[PDB]
Amino acid sequence: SMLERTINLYPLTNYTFGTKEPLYEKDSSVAARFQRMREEFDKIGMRRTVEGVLIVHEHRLPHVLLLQLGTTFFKLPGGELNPGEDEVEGLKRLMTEILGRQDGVLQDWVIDDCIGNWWRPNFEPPQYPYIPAHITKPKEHKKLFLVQLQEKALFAVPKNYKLVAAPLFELYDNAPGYGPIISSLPQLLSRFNFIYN
Amino acid sequence: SMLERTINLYPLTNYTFGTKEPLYEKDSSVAARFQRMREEFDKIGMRRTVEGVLIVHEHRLPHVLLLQLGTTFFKLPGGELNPGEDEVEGLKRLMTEILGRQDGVLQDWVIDDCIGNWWRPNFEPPQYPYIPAHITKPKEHKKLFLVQLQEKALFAVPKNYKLVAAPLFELYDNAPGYGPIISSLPQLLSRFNFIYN
Ligand SMILES: COC(=O)CNC(=O)c1cc(C)on1
Ligand SMILES: COC(=O)CNC(=O)c1cc(C)on1
Ligand SMILES: [Zn+2]
Ligand SMILES: [Zn+2]
Ligand SMILES: [Zn+2]
Ligand SMILES: [Zn+2]
Repeated sequence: SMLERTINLYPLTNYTFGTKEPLYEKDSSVAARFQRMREEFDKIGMRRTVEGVLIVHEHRLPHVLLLQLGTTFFKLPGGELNPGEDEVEGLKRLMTEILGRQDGVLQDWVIDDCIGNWWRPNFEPPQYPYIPAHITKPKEHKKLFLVQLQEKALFAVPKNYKLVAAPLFELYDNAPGYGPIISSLPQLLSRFNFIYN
Repeated sequence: SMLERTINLYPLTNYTFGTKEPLYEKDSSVAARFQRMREEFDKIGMRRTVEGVLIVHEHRLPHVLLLQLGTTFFKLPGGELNPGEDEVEGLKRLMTEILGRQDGVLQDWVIDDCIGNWWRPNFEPPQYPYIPAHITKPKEHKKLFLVQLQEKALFAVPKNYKLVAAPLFELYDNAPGYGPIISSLPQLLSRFNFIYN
């Protein structure tokens, strides 16, 4: 009767948000972005992307940690895998690069749950939680994982971003604010048994 | 790197859809429905509901089995738990009542995965994949489970319903056609590794 995965959440006030050098995108525009996606596809095939969902609470309400690029777009911490790179080892690496500490102290990332899969059929924005009818060579595969945090940690946040804590209700049905992946996190996280430490 | 649950899907042509006596709803209208929900709440508290997701394929495309009530509403097989009734034992019972055989041959239901949770804060239609801000006494809790089918089976379908197989793309972003629970099944099923037998 208890088939649900059990997850420890801690207070947002348990975590320290420091700063480090800016981290700039590989692509200076959307047009550059899909161009580099075409070049790499012809050379090494489908892009493989990994993204981590980090969760906290304040006063027993779960929030998702989102990365805000100035006052423009919201992102989940993650990035592109190299060819032959392990998914889980890759997401740990990408999250050490983004939020890992100035003082070189190892973060202990715990990743044991897949929460979703998304596919990009063309060199265009549209993405789906399945492979569409007729598509044999999708251009990107995005994998999402749940990241269990330690009781406390310090995260060094590149100066050009801010780390914000979004409650679920703000995400729910906000595809325009957030896009179709982040706006379905409430549905995707509903199977978990959160403990509010 | 393989953290995904593995699920066996079979061809739709592997299953037989026979018929049995009509099964009528406890409530003859929406108004009757919320009235009986008020009466039962005051007596035994929050309504507890369970619903099963049954999946097949044809030519390697996953479909969800939906129950259609004439040409009106689409439903997942499930129903209301009695007080002190186990969730999993309840969903098996409710699914034997709905699709179990005229000839009294035991179906073998395999249920090992929670796929979601929904909450109804008032005696009204709106439901959310979380408990909203300020709500201490929600009126209904709905639990969704993945039901692994056997290679073949015969299902006896009450004469007043039809069992239809909906592909994911038809569900995706169709809240008006289907409502907010069924229309988010593609996001919810994306974590599984389907084998297409
Ligand atoms: C929309 O987000 C993605 O596609 C994956 N995330 C990143 O690339 C990323 C970049 C930085 C900094 O932190 N995460
Ligand atoms: C929208 O569906 C529900 O609330 C749960 N399902 C049923 O009550 C139900 C009734 C019959 C027949 O098969 N399933
Ligand atoms: Zn508090
Ligand atoms: Zn793929
Ligand atoms: Zn085929
Ligand atoms: Zn509850």
